[PDB]
Amino acid sequence: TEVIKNFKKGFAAVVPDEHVEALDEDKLAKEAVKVKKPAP
Amino acid sequence: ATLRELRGRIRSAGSIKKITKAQELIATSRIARAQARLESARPYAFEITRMLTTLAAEAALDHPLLVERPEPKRAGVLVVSSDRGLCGAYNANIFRRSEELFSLLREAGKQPVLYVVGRKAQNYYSFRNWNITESWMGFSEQPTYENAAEIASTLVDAFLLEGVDELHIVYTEFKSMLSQSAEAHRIAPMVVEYVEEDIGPRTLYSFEPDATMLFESLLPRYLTTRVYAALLESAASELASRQRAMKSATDNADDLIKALTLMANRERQAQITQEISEIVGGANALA
Amino acid sequence: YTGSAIAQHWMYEGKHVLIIFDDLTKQAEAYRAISLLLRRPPGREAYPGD
Amino acid sequence: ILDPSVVGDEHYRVAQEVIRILQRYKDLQDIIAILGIDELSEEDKQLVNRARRIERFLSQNMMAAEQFTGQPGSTVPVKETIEAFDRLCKGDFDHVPEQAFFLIGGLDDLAKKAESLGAKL
Amino acid sequence: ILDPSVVGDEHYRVAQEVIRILQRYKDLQDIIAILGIDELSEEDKQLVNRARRIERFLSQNMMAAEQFTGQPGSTVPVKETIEAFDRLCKGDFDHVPEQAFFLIGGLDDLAKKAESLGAKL
Repeated sequence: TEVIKNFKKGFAAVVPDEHVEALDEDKLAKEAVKVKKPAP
Repeated sequence: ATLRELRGRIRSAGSIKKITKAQELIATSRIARAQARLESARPYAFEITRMLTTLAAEAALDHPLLVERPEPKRAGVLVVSSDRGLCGAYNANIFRRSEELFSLLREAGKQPVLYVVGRKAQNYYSFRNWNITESWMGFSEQPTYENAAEIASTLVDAFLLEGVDELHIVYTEFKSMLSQSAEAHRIAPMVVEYVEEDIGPRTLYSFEPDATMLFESLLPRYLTTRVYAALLESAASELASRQRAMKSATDNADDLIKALTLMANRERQAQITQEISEIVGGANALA
Repeated sequence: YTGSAIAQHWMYEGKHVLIIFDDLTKQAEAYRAISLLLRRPPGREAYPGD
Repeated sequence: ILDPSVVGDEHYRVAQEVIRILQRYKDLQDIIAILGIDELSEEDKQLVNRARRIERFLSQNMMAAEQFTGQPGSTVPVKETIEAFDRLCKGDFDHVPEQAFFLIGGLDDLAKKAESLGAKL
Repeated sequence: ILDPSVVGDEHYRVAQEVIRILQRYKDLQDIIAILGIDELSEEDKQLVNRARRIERFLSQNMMAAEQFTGQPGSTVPVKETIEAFDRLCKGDFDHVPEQAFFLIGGLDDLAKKAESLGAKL
């Protein structure tokens, strides 16, 4: 038992890329405060 | 021993078929209830939207939740998923849209920060070694406005600060009961678009105490009612997806019952013929 | 076999023939009948070996 | 002769890994037939994707099949086969669609078909 | 002689309840294997836990099997058996793990092995 336990200390026991292309920025819906005052 | 085996398989497939048909009908009832909830929550959202635009008409648009922060370094994405898992490609479509969003964010120097709603998102993201900032579970089928308030409070507190430059939500939009589409929305910072004039000689609104304080006190309520509407649409979409997936599973179990019954009858006939062959072979060996 | 003989006569004379066997399953069943009546030991599905 | 002392260590290891993945896929086939792939674990989903791609990449356009389809044959050396299937069972192609592994030769044919299908290796 | 007129009313009632629980479990096993246990009711999950504990408590370390498990045998009187399975079917040990029911004798052995796994009853 002690030989095993003293060996165990000497024993030497990342997000995958998924290669998914980027979403179209035109598809990212934007919550907007629709001001009805013209000052662009 | 294959005949007992085939009869047992037929029995098990019949049990599965019954269970999945029951689940499909339950999902029909529950999608009715979820559509009820959605259309009952619509009016307050409409009214707060029109009150917010009335306020913004005469406000100082400088609120942090309304300004585009220069040099965006992080982005907080809230992915809305389900708890129960008898739906179809519902969570799969959610995760595909969230991966597309993460790629769009990495293509702009922004490190995505991950908040999740549901256990399936937790599974998908812990298997992929993501570090989830905060999770929410137990209300993906009957979400209450308190859950939306809590989620949106956490998100806006992460925005105004460890800190993010914008907030996105990946959730399923429900429409027409035959198409539920995973969608990425950017909920903060809100884009200011000056649509029209609409009213020129219009009776001016009185604000109490003032327009700017009301606007900055109403904006987070608008964000949280948006998150509430998102949770409701996601619940309805999940129930629709579960109905569809359970109908598909029932049809698959029925076709499997048919194939197993054909095989069982085939081997039954084969066993009778082989037994007769042995009996008549012995009887001929004796003659 | 009668049909194929009538057709082979034309084939071996330069003609082109088309033969249709409405059902060979029924020929197989009739041959299995004839075999079992001759007390020949059956095989798979009680069909003869040949 | 599928023996480490005949074909080598890498040949035998890649073959055993392919067989293990396909056996796990066959074990899951029942659930997959009734409920689909969406109900499995994430590990099992990854393994089923790898197994579908592997069972399609074992297919090949044979020299004698040119009379049926019109596409010529393909020869793949054994070292290239071992390398390709090592990359498959390691997960280096899990992004390429299920098709484009269908009826091809080595890795160059895979690259050509994936780039014709909008993918890369 | 499994008759209320021979073995008594409580013996017969406990035996019939055990048989009913095990039959319901055998009926649910296929659903649990395909769709998962979380798809059942709460009544059915309760019954499934009880049925697994019951089917493990019917096993026993026999005297003639010491040669196969190294463990000495046990003997349990019929009244202790009746009362133990009554408590199981009622649900008095639904907090003890599935082990500690496996290859033991009476209720004292159950307590010993349950505490050996960090639990009480």
